[PDB]
Amino acid sequence: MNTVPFTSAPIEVTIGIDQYSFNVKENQPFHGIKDIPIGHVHVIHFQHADNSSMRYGYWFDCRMGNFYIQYDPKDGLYKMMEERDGAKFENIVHNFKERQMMVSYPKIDEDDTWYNLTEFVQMDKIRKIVRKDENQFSYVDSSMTTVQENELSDPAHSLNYTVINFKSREAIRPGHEMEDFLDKSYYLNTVMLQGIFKNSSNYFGELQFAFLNAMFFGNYGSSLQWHAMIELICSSATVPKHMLDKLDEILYYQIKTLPEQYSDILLNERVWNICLYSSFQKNSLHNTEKIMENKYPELL
Amino acid sequence: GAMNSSNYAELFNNDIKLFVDDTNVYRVTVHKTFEGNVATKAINGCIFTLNPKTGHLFLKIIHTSVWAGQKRLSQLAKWKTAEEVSALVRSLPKEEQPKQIIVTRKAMLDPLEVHMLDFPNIAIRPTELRLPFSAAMSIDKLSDVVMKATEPQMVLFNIYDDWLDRISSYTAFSRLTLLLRALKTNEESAKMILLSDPTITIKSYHLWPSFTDEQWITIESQMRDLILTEYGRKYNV
Ligand SMILES: CC(=O)NCCc1cn2cccc(C)c2n1
Repeated sequence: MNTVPFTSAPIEVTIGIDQYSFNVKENQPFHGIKDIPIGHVHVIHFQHADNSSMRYGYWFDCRMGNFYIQYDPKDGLYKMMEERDGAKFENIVHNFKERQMMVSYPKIDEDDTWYNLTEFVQMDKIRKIVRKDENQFSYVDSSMTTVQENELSDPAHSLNYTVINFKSREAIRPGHEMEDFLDKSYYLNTVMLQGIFKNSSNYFGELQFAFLNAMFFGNYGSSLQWHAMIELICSSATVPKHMLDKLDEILYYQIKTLPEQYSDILLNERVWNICLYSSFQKNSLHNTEKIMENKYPELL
Repeated sequence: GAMNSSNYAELFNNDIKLFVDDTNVYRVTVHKTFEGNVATKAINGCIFTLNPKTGHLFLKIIHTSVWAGQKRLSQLAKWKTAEEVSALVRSLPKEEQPKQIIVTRKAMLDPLEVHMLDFPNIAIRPTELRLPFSAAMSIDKLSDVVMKATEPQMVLFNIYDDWLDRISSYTAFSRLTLLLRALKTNEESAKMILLSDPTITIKSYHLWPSFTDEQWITIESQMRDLILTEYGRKYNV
């Protein structure tokens, strides 16, 4: 059980850890989060009480280092940092644990939600989408634009998602124009799976990471990425059977977890209706279609 | 962006552009089978690709053999249209290639955009105009070469005949669309109107009769009457 301790809480803020969140008052004696499950990536995120603009946060894996959160009054935000002195960090964590100034990661034992949302998400892949190689953790916020968004302006602060574009030479073989545009199996299986991602796990990992950034930060480019990666599978007539079954589970848990009140901005009507009702895979996502019809029958 | 009433004059500037109409690509007759079911028989069609500034028409004849053993022919027809348009552009010298291609039906946008990926600088545009190019098969010489074809064939015409010797391309295009609009609303009447006097012969190398300026003015007026009338006969006014 690992710990992300906090130096202090000088400004009022709503702090999230994965799908949980709590309110911290200005100068409240808050000193971090303990009992964080080992074996998954995690995200710790922030919304200041004064400026609900800019949600921001940090993707991390406690196996890769000892991390602490400290508020910077010059840059005006909570910053994640690495403590390279392990004795000093364990000692600071033990002090805080003894004074009971930490909240406990509040996981119900029956609950596999976070595992199901991050099954294929790897810290090493996150660090290639979010390039800042001198840190072992990755910063994301509501306003960061994606590489593909930049093409259509500071590249150091970009989300380097894999570019998917259905009307592109990468997607369309000369002489197979109609075939490749109406059935994207070539693009999915040869270009993306075999060529860029190498395997379906890496594809699903980027899909899941894009969704989580869309949900937790309202990052529009990430939502675009999530839908495009769904649509590419659903618009392919030939998909490995194990991928379709796994996709149905992935989407089920994403739709289950989405805040009911945010469905209007985060769910693209055209893509979901195409995917559930028109596409080749219209009959292959039974769990996702049942939860979508029972939870968001308006969108459909 | 879309082509409409408001940017109409762009059609006659010095930027090469083509209209593409696919209405007459996939043509069928519907009939009863001996069992009493219904079936279709394809007939020859054509792509109508027109430079509105010069009058140059690239009439690609679509032979029925191209549909043999194919499914979803109305969908295929749009992709075949885009394939042939792309091939036409690729066949032209660079300085003759269009800067824009305007499709008369929105369903052609994605097929043509995908076939033209090699030409990122050629803009593919829809239009808000309801142009009457479907009536091109009411022009006797065009209908004749389409129906006689025994294999795929491209035929080149100037749909303005020699009009640009005397009038501008704006005026020529307006005359063409009036004639075609009339033929589409009442083909019999429209065609009668061309032949009311029969001394005004069609030259062998032309599509329309050899009217004087003064006789065109009369013709054009009579086609506007026809269209109004049919609009009454149809809507009752
Ligand atoms: C000691 C010092 O310079 N403290 C000031 C900031 C600070 C360093 N930190 C290292 C590990 C854990 C925590 C909360 C932490 N806080």
